[PDB]
Amino acid sequence: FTGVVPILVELDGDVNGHKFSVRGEGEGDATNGKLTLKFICTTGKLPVPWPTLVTTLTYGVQCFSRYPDHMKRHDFFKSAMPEGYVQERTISFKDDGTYKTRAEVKFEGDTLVNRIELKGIDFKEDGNILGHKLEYNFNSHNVYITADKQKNGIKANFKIRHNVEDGSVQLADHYQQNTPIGDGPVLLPDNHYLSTQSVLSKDPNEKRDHMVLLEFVTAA
Amino acid sequence: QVQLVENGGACVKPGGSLRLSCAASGFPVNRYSMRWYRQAPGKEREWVAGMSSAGDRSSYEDSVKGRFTISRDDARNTVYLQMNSLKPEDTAVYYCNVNVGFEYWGQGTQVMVS
Amino acid sequence: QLVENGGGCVKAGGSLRLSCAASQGTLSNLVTGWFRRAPGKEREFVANIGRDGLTVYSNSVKGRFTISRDRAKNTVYLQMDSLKPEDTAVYYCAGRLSRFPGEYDYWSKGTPVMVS
Repeated sequence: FTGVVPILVELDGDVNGHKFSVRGEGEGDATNGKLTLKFICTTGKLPVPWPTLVTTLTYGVQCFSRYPDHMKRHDFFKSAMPEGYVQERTISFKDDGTYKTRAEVKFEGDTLVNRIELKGIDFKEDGNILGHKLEYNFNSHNVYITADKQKNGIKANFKIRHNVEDGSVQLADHYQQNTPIGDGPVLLPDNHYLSTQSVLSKDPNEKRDHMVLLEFVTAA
Repeated sequence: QVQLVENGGACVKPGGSLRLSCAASGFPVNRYSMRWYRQAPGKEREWVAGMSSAGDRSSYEDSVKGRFTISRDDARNTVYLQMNSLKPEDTAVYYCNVNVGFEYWGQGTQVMVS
Repeated sequence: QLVENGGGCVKAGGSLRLSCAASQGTLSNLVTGWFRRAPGKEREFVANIGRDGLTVYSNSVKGRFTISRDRAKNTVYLQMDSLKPEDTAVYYCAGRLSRFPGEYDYWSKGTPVMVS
């Protein structure tokens, strides 16, 4: 992961009987703490707003995220990179329903790969996600990370605020559990918080929805 | 490049009226939505009020709906929030938010009913 | 746990007392300090009281505030006099187990304080 590393993330998911898959490519610089990505849905239309899944596609991998020198040994995700890890994420939206996702992240060959399966439940018409009222903007966030020896895994928690055209703000609870596929040393950190700052842009060159995405994630 | 400066914070006895004002610099206000969050000492931040980019409608939380009665003027490049009725729950402090490109938080001001 | 209370908005020239108490048994063993955070400026050192009893106050505030640790009540109170608009900063209470100078371990939620 040291230095510039390319990444290709492909995933598929089902929401209320609607199946859609998204594939994307980009690169991350852990030394500079920067991450650049470009996604696209092979399906004609994606039923829900993109941001509710941009968050999942972004926070599915933490290897690229930079950490301070004191926390370099503390990181668990980098330690498990050689043999990968599996994340189970539960997201409870504020009355918009629930996401249940399972992802696998691993360094295949000499390139990093992430795959995700998503299920959406408890969705009703006239909702924010159903109505596509969410704008294209995003917000920075903080994610808290804590160890768990009983499950031999790292658990993350936080709240994500998504925006609505009328201004309505949806506070959704995000919980993550990680299990290292490998049998190596975990080096699980006791407690630490990562601040994420993400900005989204579009390329007028193509008619296809671009979702050109930039992250700067720093631990503390 | 861009900055947000909010003022007008002052202590108010219950039943009084207070006006907060958030001004912007380095970007237009008419082309983007505006928002006002609130957080109490030692409490998680929460979105109390806000106003859509188009300005046709404004959205509040369950408790404060109808209290804030927010307003905006494009030429002034400043947004105004009116306390209207006051309750002790407003002891928490306020923050002014508008995210063009990368997200921006304003320093805001602290207001407590006492 | 450190609990600080007794703060509220007031006019200029008023005297208010902020009471800080640690629920963790004794407080005399703990050096107790107070700091202020301005609405948009860096945090500053308000005052401190130590094991030997020496009380240290910043030059800007010298001669106006006083810290008293009450043996009878086992609590540390910061009394303010001639409060001015420059003191709008929120006040926090902290403690350190080491007599010598350093960073304070414990901390308190804090209360808002204001003037005219």
